[PDB]
Amino acid sequence: RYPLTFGWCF
Amino acid sequence: IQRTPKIQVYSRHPAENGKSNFLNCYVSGFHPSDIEVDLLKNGERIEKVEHSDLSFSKDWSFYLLYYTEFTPTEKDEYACRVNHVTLSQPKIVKWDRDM
Amino acid sequence: GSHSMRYFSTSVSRPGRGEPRFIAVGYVDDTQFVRFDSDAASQRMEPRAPWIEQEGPEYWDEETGKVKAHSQTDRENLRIALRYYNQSEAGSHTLQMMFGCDVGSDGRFLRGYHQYAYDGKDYIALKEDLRSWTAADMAAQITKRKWEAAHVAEQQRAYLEGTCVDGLRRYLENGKETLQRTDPPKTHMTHHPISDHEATLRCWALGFYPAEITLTWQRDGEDQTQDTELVETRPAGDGTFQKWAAVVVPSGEEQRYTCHVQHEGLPKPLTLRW
Repeated sequence: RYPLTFGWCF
Repeated sequence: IQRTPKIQVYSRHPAENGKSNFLNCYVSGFHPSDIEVDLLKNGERIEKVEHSDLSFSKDWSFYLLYYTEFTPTEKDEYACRVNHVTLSQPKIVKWDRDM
Repeated sequence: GSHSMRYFSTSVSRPGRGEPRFIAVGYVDDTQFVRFDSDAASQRMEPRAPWIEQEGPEYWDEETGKVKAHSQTDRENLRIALRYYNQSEAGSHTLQMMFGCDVGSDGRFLRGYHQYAYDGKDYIALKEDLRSWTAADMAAQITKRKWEAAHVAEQQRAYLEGTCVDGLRRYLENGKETLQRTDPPKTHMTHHPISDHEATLRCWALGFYPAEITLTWQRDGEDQTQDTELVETRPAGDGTFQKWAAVVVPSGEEQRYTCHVQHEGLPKPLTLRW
């Protein structure tokens, strides 16, 4: 299951 | 930094003239990911060549496999041609039936 | 034995030439099972193994939504990294992401990962405790403060210990026949004179799965790296892997040398001697 990446902003 | 590809050209199975097989060119250990890889039969580029989806290893270096079905013969010579920023000219590596 | 699930994504900027290219792939152990490519027509997460094609439409839609969203987040992230490193809009840059979990034979969580690389170098990574970050440089330090503030670690921790492991367990059961198989290496030696004075011996391992293998040369019982050559482990293309190790050897001295092969499919290591 591909990760939830919304909060991965640099 | 840039990392030059490690290039291998080999058959899926130990080669026997007249028995169909696959010809592989595996390139690994490279960076950046932009790369061109052609397979050649007697110096001419093979039209239909598949490759895998771009992936990478623990150290972040990329790898790809290019391949095509083929039937080796005593007469024919095969090579992979790899074109990358790190290489001044494309590296041409002859298929050696035992590496 | 233990198993792993991994997603690998690569985002590559193309100045002038429009939007970055984004490619993601997923693996269980050494078996690829999905791919996404921003350049292709479908614009969908696609199956790359037989045992995944059975997942329902909800799965394909959810996975597609998740992977497209990530492509956009990393397109922006490339833009941000330019600013942090004071780099020009002229050149091409790369952002790579790895994510996943390991589980044991019992199916229990062992380890989780979440890490980024910029231009082929460590940028930020989740530490093994899944509670804190390693930032490789001052730029990454700015991201690490943000992610600390926004509680990214606790979110990813919960996911790696839950969703990831539950997912891995489901895939291992659906692909039991493929994935819980071990294929031992088929081994042989080759021999080629290079001159009047020397010969190459080449030790082969073929048709093995998983990819992890060790090949070592000894002379008269002693490990040898002088005059040896070891290629990267390589895909056969049919689901199995290949590797060879060679040594250059004085003519007529072949018998002193032995190749030793370790792989999990083998109850005891193999020795080969010409």
